[PDB]
Amino acid sequence: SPALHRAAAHIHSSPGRSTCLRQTLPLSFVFGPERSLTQFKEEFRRLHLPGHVLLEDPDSGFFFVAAGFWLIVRVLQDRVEVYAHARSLIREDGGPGTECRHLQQLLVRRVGEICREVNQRLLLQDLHDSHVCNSLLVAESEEDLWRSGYLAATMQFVPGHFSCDVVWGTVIRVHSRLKMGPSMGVSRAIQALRSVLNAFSVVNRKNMFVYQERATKAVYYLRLLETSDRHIQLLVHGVGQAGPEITDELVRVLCRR
Repeated sequence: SPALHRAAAHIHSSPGRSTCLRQTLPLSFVFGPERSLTQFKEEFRRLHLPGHVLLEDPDSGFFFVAAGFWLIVRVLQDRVEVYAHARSLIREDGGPGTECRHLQQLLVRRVGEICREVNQRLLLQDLHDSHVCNSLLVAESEEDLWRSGYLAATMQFVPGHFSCDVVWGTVIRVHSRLKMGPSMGVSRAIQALRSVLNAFSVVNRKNMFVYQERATKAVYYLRLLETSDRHIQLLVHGVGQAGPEITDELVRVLCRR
């Protein structure tokens, strides 16, 4: 720990050195470190890179990279500092220069991904607790707009930053009795889905279902669009690949319906 502190002090005291590359990636904090300090510690102790082992010193909390050149990441309340030291950080002709550049790019990408994952997890937790879908979790459509501290993230991040891609998709051809439901030009599949899953329907997000997994603890969202022949075309957007809880149970329920 004293050696790591001395190395960090030496790196920070020599800006612009060709043998050092220091970058800072601020995260999109929402509730500050009150609910993120444990999350920040977990990310520091878990988020790593292939080809190396990240060891966190219990004395100071600084993370060091070991083979499985020095690279350290500081875990503060609201600031992240990366200190890199090498014999030659600009020698790309077989030296560690190109490797250091690639490592810095990968670290920046990982920091962005970690911030996005933290935002998505916060949005999912808020949706589970309050049954409300935030603007960051899903872009407000025209229909959603017509049907309608933590402000730091909203003021610093545009909508869609915490949005999650469609984890899975499904296409089922509706029968000849579901071309148009009670509404003219609109199938009854939406009405059937609403009747089936009103217990997990988002008030602020129409045709959206949020339900945390019993084991995987994955609360994803559903988007069933009338794509033509008013068939069924649904996309389940979650943090990751959902398990059997949402893979086939919903499909079987809709089939029975």
